[PDB]
Amino acid sequence: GTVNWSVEDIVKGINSNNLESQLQATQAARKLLSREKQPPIDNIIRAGLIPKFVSFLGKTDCSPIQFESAWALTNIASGTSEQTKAVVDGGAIPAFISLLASPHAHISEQAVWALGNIAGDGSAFRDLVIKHGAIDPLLALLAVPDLSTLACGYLRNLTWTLSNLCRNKNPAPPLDAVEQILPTLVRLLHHNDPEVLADSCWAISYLTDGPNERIEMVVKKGVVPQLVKLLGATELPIVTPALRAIGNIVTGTDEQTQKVIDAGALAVFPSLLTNPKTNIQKEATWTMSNITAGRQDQIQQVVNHGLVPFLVGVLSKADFKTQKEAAWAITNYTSGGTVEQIVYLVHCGIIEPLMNLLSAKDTKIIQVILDAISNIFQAAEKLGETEKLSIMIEECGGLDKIEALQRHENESVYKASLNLIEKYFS
Amino acid sequence: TLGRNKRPRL
Repeated sequence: GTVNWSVEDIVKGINSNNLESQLQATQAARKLLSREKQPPIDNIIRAGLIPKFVSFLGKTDCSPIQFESAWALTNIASGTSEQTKAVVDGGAIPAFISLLASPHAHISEQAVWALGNIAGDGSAFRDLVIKHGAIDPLLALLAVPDLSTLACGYLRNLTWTLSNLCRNKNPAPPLDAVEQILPTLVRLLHHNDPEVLADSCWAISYLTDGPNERIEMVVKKGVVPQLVKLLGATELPIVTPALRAIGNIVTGTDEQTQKVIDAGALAVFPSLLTNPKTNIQKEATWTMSNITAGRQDQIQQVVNHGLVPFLVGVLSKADFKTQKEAAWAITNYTSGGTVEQIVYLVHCGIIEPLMNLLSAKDTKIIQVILDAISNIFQAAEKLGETEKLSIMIEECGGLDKIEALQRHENESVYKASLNLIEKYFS
Repeated sequence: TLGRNKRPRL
């Protein structure tokens, strides 16, 4: 019936004075736009069909054409920012928000989806969706005693669209919109479906990606323990956003970092720092670096959980970017730690993998490492054991690499190197 | 869904 029409036939049907002919043509458009290989989005836009679809969204008397037009417009809005803009410019936003009230759940769902694509374009369309009043009717759809009574596809779409209203920066979402949405995110974060949980963690990870005030809004809602629990999930689509959220939170104040520690996050990091997915290992090492930048009692909890040998491990062998995060974790540790903690770090074997990384072609990591070596030499000075440390660096081949760096290109490198040789290797 | 910012309905 409606399989593989031409754009010309769709146009002729939508321009007929016959609601049923329009409905068949609109469904044909939906099927064209639903095919996976090169949907003719631009031809549909050039044919002037968007204003027609938008008007069909408002035909309460004909719910099937509401659905078909909602689906067609959803897939146009899923394209480039220029294609999403065409949908917005046709007035789709208020029309989709009206459809959130629809008594047909498959139509309400499609309006949820479309608004997610529009909001997902970026900050401007996200805030415009919010200004048109989308948040109240979206949250109303979740005002049930038990989320389990909703179809899980429906619930996944809602969670995903909410996550897009939490997404993006410059600017971040309006504070009052974030406060409005957070209680529902907290509830969704306790729902058993893996996809809902993942999308909820993504939303939280967006909201914690910013200044300390934004982090605080989230931490104050009490979700850190649930995030730590989700950090231990077996589904990697859950672990990835949960870990990103935890990592964002520990970029905050030392008190916010402490709530991640108190919730038990450090117990999960033996697995995360050896995780076979390179992105998880990198994000976990980054997170560790922002914990070793904290107080001495927080460094001490990293020590107590046995995580220093795991940092030595990733420094010794991992993807290069992970190793660079490990280098940072060590430079922060040595910068803020006590003498005892630095002594312990050396006893765990940090020196050799640290030197081995001076061979790398990345001048920033060379700076980070040289800074770490100075910090350790300073702790040795305080113990009068500068010489044991010089001997240890020399035996593993580190001296060779440091003089090689006397004649390095970057100026910060060669001045830090010379200083080290002048002072400790005379 | 997950971290996709846009997605069509196939």
